[PDB]
This record gives sequence, structure tokens and C-alpha cells, in this order.
Amino acid sequence: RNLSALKRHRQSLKRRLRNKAKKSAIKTLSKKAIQLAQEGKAEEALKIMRKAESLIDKAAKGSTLHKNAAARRKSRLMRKVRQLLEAAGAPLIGGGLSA
Amino acid sequence: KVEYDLKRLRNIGIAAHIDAGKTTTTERILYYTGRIHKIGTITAAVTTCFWKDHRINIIDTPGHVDFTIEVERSMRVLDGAIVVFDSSQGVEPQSETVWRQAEKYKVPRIAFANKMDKTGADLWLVIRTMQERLGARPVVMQLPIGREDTFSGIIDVLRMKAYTYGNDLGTDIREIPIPEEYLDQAREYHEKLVEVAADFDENIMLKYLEGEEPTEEELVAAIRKGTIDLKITPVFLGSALKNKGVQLLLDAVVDYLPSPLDIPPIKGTTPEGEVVEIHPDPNGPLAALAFKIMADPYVGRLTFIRVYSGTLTSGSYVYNTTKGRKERVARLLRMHANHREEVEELKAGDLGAVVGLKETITGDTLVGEDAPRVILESIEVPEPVIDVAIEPKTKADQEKLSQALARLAEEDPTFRVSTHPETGQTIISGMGELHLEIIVDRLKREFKVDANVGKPQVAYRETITKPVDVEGKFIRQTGGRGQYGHVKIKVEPLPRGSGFEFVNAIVGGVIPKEYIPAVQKGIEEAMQSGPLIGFPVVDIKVTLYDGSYHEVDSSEMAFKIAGSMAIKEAVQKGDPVILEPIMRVEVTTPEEYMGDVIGDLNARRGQILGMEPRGNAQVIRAFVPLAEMFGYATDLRSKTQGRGSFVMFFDHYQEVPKQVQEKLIK
Amino acid sequence: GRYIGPVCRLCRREGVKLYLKGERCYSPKCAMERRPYPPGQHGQKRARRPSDYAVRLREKQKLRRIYGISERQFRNLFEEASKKKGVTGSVFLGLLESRLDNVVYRLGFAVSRRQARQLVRHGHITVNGRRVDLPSYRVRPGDEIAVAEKSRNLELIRQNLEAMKGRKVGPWLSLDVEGMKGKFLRLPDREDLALPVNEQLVIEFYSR
RNA sequence: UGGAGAGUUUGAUCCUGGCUCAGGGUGAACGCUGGCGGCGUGCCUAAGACAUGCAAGUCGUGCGGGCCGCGGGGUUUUACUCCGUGGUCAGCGGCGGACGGGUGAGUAACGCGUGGGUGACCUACCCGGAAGAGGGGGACAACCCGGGGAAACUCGGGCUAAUCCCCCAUGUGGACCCGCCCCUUGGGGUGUGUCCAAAGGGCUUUGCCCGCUUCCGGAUGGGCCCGCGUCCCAUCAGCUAGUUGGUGGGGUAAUGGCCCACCAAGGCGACGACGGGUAGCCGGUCUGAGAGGAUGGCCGGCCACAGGGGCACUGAGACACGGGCCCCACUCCUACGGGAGGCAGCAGUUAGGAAUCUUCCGCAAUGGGCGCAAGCCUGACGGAGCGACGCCGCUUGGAGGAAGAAGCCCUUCGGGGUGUAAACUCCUGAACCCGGGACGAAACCCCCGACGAGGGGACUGACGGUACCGGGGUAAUAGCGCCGGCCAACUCCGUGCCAGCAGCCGCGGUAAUACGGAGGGCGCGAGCGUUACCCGGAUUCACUGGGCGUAAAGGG
Ligand SMILES: CC(=O)O[C@H]1C[C@@]2(C)[C@@H](C[C@@H](O)[C@H]3[C@@]4(C)CC[C@@H](O)[C@@H](C)[C@@H]4CC[C@@]32C)/C1=C(\CCC=C(C)C)C(=O)O
Ligand SMILES: Nc1nc2c(ncn2[C@@H]2O[C@H](COP(=O)(O)OP(=O)(O)O)[C@@H](O)[C@H]2O)c(=O)[nH]1
Repeated sequence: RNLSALKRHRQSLKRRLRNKAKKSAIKTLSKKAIQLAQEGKAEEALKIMRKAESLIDKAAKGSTLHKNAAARRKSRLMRKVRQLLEAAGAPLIGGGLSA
Repeated sequence: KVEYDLKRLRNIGIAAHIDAGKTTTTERILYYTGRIHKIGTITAAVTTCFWKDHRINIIDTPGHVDFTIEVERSMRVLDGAIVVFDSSQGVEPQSETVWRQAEKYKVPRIAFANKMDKTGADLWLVIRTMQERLGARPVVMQLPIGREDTFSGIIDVLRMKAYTYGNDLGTDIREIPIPEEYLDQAREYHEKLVEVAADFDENIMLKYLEGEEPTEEELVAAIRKGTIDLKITPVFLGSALKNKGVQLLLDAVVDYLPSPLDIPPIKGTTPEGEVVEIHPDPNGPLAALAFKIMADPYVGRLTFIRVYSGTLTSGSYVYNTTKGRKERVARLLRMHANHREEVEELKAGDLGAVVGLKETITGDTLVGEDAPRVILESIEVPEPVIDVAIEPKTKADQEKLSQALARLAEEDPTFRVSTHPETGQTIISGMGELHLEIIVDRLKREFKVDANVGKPQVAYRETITKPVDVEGKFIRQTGGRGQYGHVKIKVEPLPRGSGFEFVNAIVGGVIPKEYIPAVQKGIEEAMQSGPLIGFPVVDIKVTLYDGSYHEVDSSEMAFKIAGSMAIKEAVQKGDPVILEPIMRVEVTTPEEYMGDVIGDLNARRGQILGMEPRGNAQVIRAFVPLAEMFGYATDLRSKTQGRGSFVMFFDHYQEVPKQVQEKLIK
Repeated sequence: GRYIGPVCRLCRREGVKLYLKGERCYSPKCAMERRPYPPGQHGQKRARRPSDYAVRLREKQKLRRIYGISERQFRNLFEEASKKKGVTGSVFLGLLESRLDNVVYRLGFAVSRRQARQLVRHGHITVNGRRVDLPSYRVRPGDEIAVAEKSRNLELIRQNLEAMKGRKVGPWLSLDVEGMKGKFLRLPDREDLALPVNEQLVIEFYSR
């Protein structure tokens, strides 16, 4: 009548539910960063972005993200942020963005 | 690991005239033999149930109701049978029948008195009938404590113990000794019993005379050895609804009811022609009969079969000799009271259903796929008795109907469909009102076909009284292919049932040789649509005694018309008379009912012809008009409550009462 | 199955004598020896000239009747020789000739092909060891046709094997009456087979 | 190494030209016959609906428990039942359920075929190479207790294990932005900054086995693009708004209007757009001298779809055939409060139809998943079954035997035929018997070795007591078509334009090789005939290979 493969569904649900979160985590955070960066908060933006970054490659370990999933995100994050901090700010603190 | 000794097998049938308790009786039997309940619907013809290390097959269905036929079929296969009787229905006119059509075949059967709780429930009354009507030799086997409303327990004479039933849900039973009074009543019947069994076992006779009492084991042997011969019929009892007398009648089963082996062999025929017994040896050729096909949702087409010889195996190969067809039996199967026990083979004497087979319809004899290709008996011949006109409304429905019987004829070969070979309308051959009636529901519902239900027509005939002679001229002479034909004939009426006679009354040959054939095909022809209604003008002699011709004008055709004219008018002129069909019918009826029976027949445009007795009954013969002869079934069984039967044959045609001449002018 | 039924009939018809029987046809009575003419009721009458078709048919039926062999089989082997590399005419005979049931008769183990085939069937024959029972077996060049052992001393074998001391066998065959042997030297050849049959016709016949 | 024609317009002729026939081929069906066996092949119609069973699982060498059989019993006897291990039950976690198998509905299209491009990418498992595996926290099932239930199950507390999750570390080294270098669509470097590793089991226990982590390569499989090739209809002629391009964003493994926003008016079409029908494409198949025509069953490749539609989740992979969510349709149980579903898997049921099979045996082999293994699962597959459905082989007898029985048929009554046919005579002996009886199966495992080579050793057959072999061994199924010409094969009797035949031309109207029977004959033979469909014949769409004064055909 039935098959124990829903075991797979039960999981299907867990995992989704997991990464669902670190997913939306980095999301919001990704934003809080670039927000500042643009707003002018030179270093305190760099800060957050330094964090976001981690949380990303961090997520990339598992199955949430992967391949360039992360690296793409980054090449945009610490792309635009430096592309908003040039709105007259001079990269303050030694956040991720390299000299 | 035997579980099949055969002498442990009980194939039985529940028969009886309606009302009774047949059906309800069965489901009950199927709750006792299988209440089981351990800390571990007649769902298809025959079913198995176990009662004290004995496997029983039951096939409740009888009904009596008009159409027996089927009853008389299971009957042929089964070995024993319980003729349920309704205690209550005591001025019982229909307790009969059922049986008198049992000994008909030759099978043993015990009695059961079902409603010993319902009003008029008077045991004896029945016996004052079961020997007065049919007249068997029953033997009282029980005496109920509390007639009808006061239904409590029972006593078995043979075994002189008293039982009780404290309720009717089927729980609080018990074997409580005889209650004060009654007792005495017993004795005597318990002596007669033994006295009755004396007529079988001499042993139980001399010991009767000496003063010694017969052993409960030799006493049984008597009773049993007496039933089996169709001499005696053990009568028992109990409200089947109150769950009473059953668990005890269940014993009554085995203890007296025949085992496949006490049964007399079926005869079968070689492909050449010669009888021969078919031995119930589960090791001889494989011969099994079939008896009932059924469409299952779950497994599909099912062929319930009664094995006689050899032993079928699940997933083998058979051979229906009947329709010389090589079937591949795939699956074997036994019907348990609530599930489908898939067995692996069926040894001679046993019953169940096989799945597979497509060409095996009813009554088909199945042997082994190499065995001597033999065919059993089975040949029963119960034709129909009541039919009706069915015109399938607009030609649309006329089709749904075609399928209607194209599947309904296979799903019930107790009928026949006939399209009046002269005039569209189709008859529905039945065997009793109800019969055809319930088909009118299925055939009209499950087929959604919606048509008309009148009665057949009658094959009337045209002729005349006075003989006449008219001219047959034709001629059309205008300018070339003249068309010149003329003849004169002599028309003369003939005895109803004379036929067709013409007369080459032409001398030298005033009417050239080449044309006569043509003047006959013309005359012959015309005689088709009567001068009155348009019916076969017949019973006449025609005399061509004159007529001329033209050398050039005449035509093979010109003559055919001229002759078709003399005919088309001599009838008109010699005063036409609407002949109709008369039948020969013979009603077998107990001169009891006869009185009115004859009446009825007289008030039916018919005139009596005699009555030379038959059986214990009496036959009456006479003629009748098919018109006032329709649905005679439900009229003969009226004047006779069932005890009536008739036949019918055509014989001649004959003139209508004139008042019925202008009747037909429509 | 290989026909069965009146033979020294066909002997006739084709009007070109055949030894379907073997011995007897030799005697004054191959049928055609007595009444050399197509059978039936009519038979002996001035015959209308045959058509272009009738002709080739009869040459086929002749060639095929000789080897006694189902048109089916007959056709297959032709439809084989054609595509086969080599002058088709010859070729066709070539295989036809390599039938075991034939090689047997040729070898003289059997008075008639009718007979030879039965022998073949009943394993009275052997090839290089393993007996064969398929008349249709096709002999390659360089095989020993011998009589089985259980057989060897069975009347028939002898009498026929007997008249063999003397009688020749095809330049393509070498026989040893003692050991009841016989090799298939080479693929028989056009002339080697002296037949009252014309292959060209027949071919033309399978060209329509 | 390859090409056949013939019947039919007339009084006669020649031409043109239609019609017709013989040939092959079939997943076939139908008729009348029907003996054996091998290898094939068997829903072509309703992608209509479907009872039942089985078609996907497996690891205890990842982890904690419940129950049950063993050790030793905890206590003084069973008690609060602990302990080490092997079954089990489900729960965890690990892989596998995306392969395999089915089907042709859709689709005229980068779907397919082919041949290429990825400075536009991905690849679990498997090889090779390099470096590692350092610390801490942390919950949820299982379980207990408790509630609601007919049922499916469901809700609430509280524990706890791990190769489950999570933080910090170290980073061989990898990811990003910036600068420079080579390069040339995003490819390789290189420095600053910044960010990220990990898991533990078994044993014989600092050493192996199996795992883990990161990075580089190998391999295999893919994603995507592009040129060319891929049907009928102009009595479908114009089509287009995310429409064509652009910038920036999103999105992805990755390119891209794949999406969003905004700008620009562009993009396509008689080289046939758009619209409408039909169809899965190819290897191949049949036919054909060839070109060419048809075709696409089984087998192999690719695609698509799994009731119809929409959607995402998990994941290396899927928008998932036996997963999930919503709409809709159908199917079922119901204590009617609410549950359970999808045979185009294997087999079968029903309906439809002219028609297409067994709810079969075996995991013996091959092949697949999980496991260190033993081993488990495997309707994949290997076999059996029914069917002249096809093909191939074989048999119903062989040799004698009359100027030639009989019967029957024809007769000019002389006789002619059936016909060596029978008879009769010998001889071989299918079937069928007793007996014997496989190959497919040698590894995984285990032992020497070094758990490498190599050597030895053990357990392994569904078919199957089948094939096949030796001994015995009886004369042991024939049909069907046709007999005017094309076309081989002719007489008698019936019949009288009747009944009937018939592909064509045409037969039948009292002496018919054309109807119907008989005798006889011809062809073929477990088959013979018919009916569908495709090629051929048909140079009758002509490239090969045709034509237009009057035959059809020159446009005023
Ligand atoms: C269950 C059984 O054994 O009999 C049942 C079933 C029954 C024998 C039925 C009577 C009659 O239809 C029978 C026929 C021939 C009716 C016609 C078809 O439909 C047949 C396929 C069917 C077979 C059995 C059936 C259907 C019964 C009756 C019917 C009585 C009717 C009334 C109005 C009381 C009965 O027994 O009373
Ligand atoms: N009261 C009562 N009724 C009974 C009993 N047996 C049968 N019946 C009634 O008989 C009637 C018909 O029953 P059934 O067995 O179907 O009749 P059958 O089919 O003609 O035998 C129903 O009304 C039942 O209630 C009984 O023992 N007691």
C-alpha cells in the first residue's frame, strides 16, 4: 500500500527548511550592507559585508549554495559596495574588499 | 494432511416456494459454521462453510417463483437439499411444488420449518400437509417448546435431550433438560422414530421387539440410510431469524445428508454414442461440468463448476468437448463467506469457480486436454411460457436493444429473443410474468432502452366464400408496342388449409404457350396483400379457362398484370372472410381447479375438446384464437394457484365472427 | 513433404523419362516405355503449340522434379545461386547437386532419390562421423559419406552396395564398396551431370 | 552483374491514352484444411477506464533506543531485566529511489540528423596527485507521559545518540573585489585585503580497511549554441509588443528579453512568413535496374509524456512514472468528522476492434542499487506458456509389382482414362518406450602468499531429469486453389439471360473447355486461397526518362 521513501520527503522538508533560513539570512544581510555602502557608511558597511561574505561561503559548504553560487554573489556584493563607496568615501576599515 | 476425505463433503441446496426463508436461512448458516472469531449476499453461486470437520457447499437461489429451471439445474449437480418450509403459512397452497420437482431428478432432502415463532406456526399442521399434499414419509425429529410466541427451546426425539434458547440474537442457548410437562409427548414419537427407522435396519427392529433400545449410532444409520433412498424426510425446525434450531439442524446435515459418495454416478457419452457412469474418483479422466457464468469486477468472467472425475489443477489446460475448444484454466477458486480463498485444485465432487475460459458457456463438459473427449448429460429443456411485444421506440433505441440481448442472452440462457419473421416486432421469451418483467427494468435501465410493451399480432389470412369468374384484360393499343394481354379465370374457395391450385384450362391454346408462366407469377403475386387487411390471401383454387392475345402487342409482362387483375378482383367480388389462427392447447390441472379452468377457457372465444386424465391431475384439450390466448400463463396459474400447466400448438386457420370483421377494418 | 503418390506419371508428362523409382524404370516399363505420353483422359492427342511460358515452366518442373524437391526449397536455392558469385546456371546445379539425399543416391547407396532420402532420414548415413538425417544437408568439398554401423549389414545396403562393384560414380566422387565410404572429390560440373534439362530456360523463368 | 510484358476504342489500321493483370512485401487479419520442432514475433483501434499481486531498495563497520532469542545475571527467588553480540521494529542519519522498464499523446521544432563551438558551464560514484582531519557548543525523532480518533493517523509536554546541525582554529590550497603580467568574449597568473575545510567507524587498535575535508588532473555523462537537412494547403499573403535591438538589474552551473524597468522603432515574409492539416526524428525497412518511391513494427540512438493544467521543494542530477503542493475530472473506504489514490512497469480485467498471449518459473547467468563483506532487493533480465503470425528443417514411407483387377469416367462401344496407383511382396522404423543425461558456473568467498601478480580450494542451474545419447520400435496427418484468353491445366451431365461468374475483355438466352457437379488435369503443399495496405509493372509527374498544329496541353 505504501513505501518508506517518504523518509526522503520528511528530509526534503527539513533541509529546505534549513537552508531556507541561512538563505534569507544572507539575503537581508546582503542588503543591510550595500544599503550603507551606498548610504555612505564606508567602514561600518564594509563590516557587515565582511560578515555576509562568510555566511555565504559558509552556506556554500552544504547544499544551499555551491559552485559559483557563492562566488557569483560575492563578485557582485563586494562589487557594488565598492561601486558605491566611490561615491566619495575612501574605503575605511580593512574590510573584505582588497586595497 | 488429508483434509479431503470426500465422505466429509456436503453439497447442498436450499429450496422452497417463496416467502419461506431460503435466503435468510443461508446467511444464518453462514455465521454459525463460521463465527470462528479467534485471537489470531450469496456472493457467487456456491459457497463453503465448515460444520464440524465437514466442508459444506451451499447454493441458495431456488425461489420456485414461476421460473424454476435454475433450481432444477443446481439440483442436478448438488447431492443434498433442505426444503425450507414456512411454519406459519399453514393453509399453505404452495408448500408443494418445490419437492415434487426434486424426486423429479432423484435427490435426497430434509425439511426445515422456519418460522416456528410467527403466528399460525403450527408444526404438525405442516405434516398434516407434507403427507397430504405431496405425500412423502417425513419423520418428526423435533418438538418445540412453546408454539409460536412462546418459542424457547427444542427437543430432539432420537437423542431425547432438551435444549433452549434464551434469546434471539444467537447467543444464550443451552441444553436444559425437559421442562416438567412436555416429556410424555416425546416418548411415543421417539418410539415411532425408532419404529420408523425399523423399516430400514432390521437390527433396530428386532431389538425393538425384544425390549432393547437401538444404539444412537445404528439408529442414525437407519434414518440416514432411509432418507438417501428417497423414502423418508427428517423434519426439523427453528426460527432462522431468532437463530433457533440452526446449530442443531447443522448437525442434522451431516448426520443424515448424503455425502458425494453416497451419490449415484453421472452418465456421460463417448463421442460415438454410448452411456457411462462418471466415477467420482479424483484419479480418473478429468470430467467436470459447468453451470453458471458470472461477471466479476475483481476477476472477471467466472465459471462455477462441479467436478465428477479426475482433478483439475490450477494453471493447466482443459478441453470443452461441447464446443470443441481448448481452454487454458488459469486460476481455481472457492467462495468463502467473506473472502476469496484461492485454491490450487479441485478434486472430483467438489465445487467452485474457475477463472479464464471464454468459450465455455453453461452446461459445458470439460475433460482433460487429451482425455477421452466426452460429454455429460445436463440436457434440460425448459422452454418459455409468456412473451410480449417490444417495439424499441424510434429506430435509435431499436439498437440499444440489439446489444441488450447480445449480452443478456449469454448472461441468462433461460430465454430466447425472436424477431417475428414476418413483421419487425420482437418477442421476449420468458418463463413467468416477473421473469420478463424484471428484464424490462434492467433492459430499460442498465440499457436505458425505452420502448413499447403491447402484445403480439396475429397472422391472419384472406380468402373468400363464394367462387367467382371475372375478366382479365389489359390492352393498351395506341401505336406500336401495343401491350395486349387478357385472360379469364375461375376462382373457387377451398377448405381452410387447401393451399394453392391453379388450372391450365386452356384448350388448343387460345392463350399462347410462352405467356402462361407469366400469367401465374402475376396471379401468384397479387395474392399477397389481401383485399381486407393486406394478408396472404390463401386457400384457393384458380382456373385459367380462357383469354386471348395479339400477335405483336402481347408481352410476357402484359399478361402478368391481366392475371394479377383477375386475381386482384375475384377476391373482392367473392365476399372476403378474415381467417385467423387456432391453437391446440392442453392444460394439466388438478380437476380441483378444473371447474373454473374450463370456464375461463370457454370465455376465451374457445370450444372444448376433451379431458383424458394424467398423473393425479387431469388434462383438458381445445382450440383457441391466438388473440384471446395471450398471457395465458398468468391466467392458468391463477385458476390453479400454481398447480397448472399448458402447451400450445397451431393447427388451422378459421373465419372470424363477423362482428370481428369490421373490428379489424383500420 | 517430398510428394508421395504416382511417380512414373511425372516420368511421363514432362515426356522425358525419369528414374523416380530407380530400378524398375530401367525395365521395359518406366511407364513412358509403354505409353510415352501425358496422362489424363485426353493425353494422347495432337497437342496445341505451347506458349512461351509453358515451355520454361516445364523446364523448371523438369529440373526440379528430378531432384524431387519442394518448389519452396527449389526457389530458395536458385535465389541463392543468382546472387552467388559465379555463372548462375552452373552454380544452381552445383548446390542442387550438393544435397545429402542426392550425394547418397549418387553414391549409389540408394536406387532412387526417393529412397536415398529415407536412408538419410533414418540415420543410415553418416558424414565425417556425426550422422546426418537432413536430406537438405549440403556437402562441402572434402567429406566422407558413409553408412552408419548399425546399418552396414542391412539387406538394402548390400544389394545396392552390391551392384556397385562395377558401376561408376561421378568423376567428382570416389567410392569404396568395402568400407561403404565415399568422398566428395569436387563440386560436380556442368557436363558431368548429363541432364535432359536446360538451365537457361529455367532462369528466364525466374526473370519474369 | 543490371532493365520482359500482356488484355481492352475499329469493319479493318495506326497513334494517343485510361483502365486492368501477373511480381514482391506484412506486427497482419479472414476461409477451408492443420502433424513436429527450432528461432522469431504477437493491442497496429480507446494516450479510454482499470479489481489484484509484484514491479526499489539497502547499510548495525554511522547513532541512540523498543521487542525477541543467547551469555552472565543483577537481589536472597522473577523483581527497578544491566551488561557484550546477532535477529528484529520502526526512528535517525548514509547512499539509491533522476538508471533501468513503458508509451507516441504532443511536437514541423536546434525535437531529430549530422558536423562543430563553448574566453558561456556542470559532472554523485570511480582512478591519479597534494595537504589535512585541532578544539569546543547544539538541538529532534526514536523513547516516556498525556490528549483527539471509526479510520488514515494526529496534537502537546520532556528527554537523548551519531558520519545530524553549529561556532572557533589551521589553512597545503580554493573563493571574491583592486593593481600589474601573459593571453585574447569571462583563459592563465601574481601581490594587498577579505572569506572557507572537515566525521567518525571496524580491527587483530599510533597501523591497516571503510570512510571524511580541500585543491589540482583523469574519466564518464551531460547543459547550452550554431551551419546545413527535416511533410500537404495560397481557395492561408502579409505577420509581429517582450515584438527586434539597447542599458542596467534579476536569474542560472552557464549564454540569452529567460524575466523586470526604462529607452530606440525595429524584427519576419512568395527563397513562402503568418494561418490551417498531418506526423515523434534517425540507424534502418520494403520495393526498384538504377534514380527514385514508400516506410519508421521488433532491435539500437535521441526526444517527449506519465490522469488533463499550474508549481516549486530536496538534490551532483528532477521540475521527478510506483515524491510533493494547488485547480479540475474520475476511483474508493467512512463510526460521513474526514481519509486513500493514478497499470503508457510485469500479468491480467473491461471497453473498443477484423485482431494481438500467462494475474507463469528463476535471481542459475548477465546487469543494476545498498554493504568491508556475508548478503539483501531487482516483472531489468534469463527461461517456460498459448498462437501455422513469420521464417528455417522434418514426417505421413522406400524397393518391387499387370500390355494393366475393381469401381468410376469417356466411348464411334473397337476401346480410352485413373495407373504402378491399388493389391500383394519384402524393408526401414516418426511417434512411442525402459535407461543414461549436460554446456551455460567461476568467481565474489576462503587459504598460501604481501588482503599485488600468480597458485590452490569450496558453495553455486530457473529452463530441466529438458536438449542430446544407447537399447527397444508400430506403415504412421492432407490439404487448398485452379482448368475461355492474359495463364500452365478439358471432357461428360445438368442448367436455359435462370441460377450464377467476374481482375480486365467478357460467360449464361436447350447440345456452355467461362455457371453448377463429376472424371480427368495443372500448381503448390501443413498449407492453399481471399481481403486490406506499400513498391513494381507505370518513361502513367518522365533528373535519369515524357510532352503541347488537329490527340490533353501556347497565356488575346
Ligand atoms: C440471489 C438468487 O439466488 O436469486 C435472485 C437472483 C436471481 C435468481 C433473481 C431472479 C431472477 O432475476 C434471476 C435471473 C434469471 C433474472 C434474469 C437475469 O437477470 C439473470 C442473470 C438472473 C439470474 C439470477 C436472478 C437474477 C433472484 C430473486 C429475485 C426475486 C425478485 C423479487 C422481486 C423478489 C430471488 O431469489 O428472489
Ligand atoms: N419472523 C421471521 N421471518 C422470517 C423467518 N425466516 C424468514 N423470514 C422472513 O421471510 C421473508 C423472506 O425471506 P427469504 O428467505 O428471502 O425468502 P425466500 O428468498 O423466498 O426464501 C422475510 O420477510 C423474512 O423476514 C423467521 O424465522 N422469522
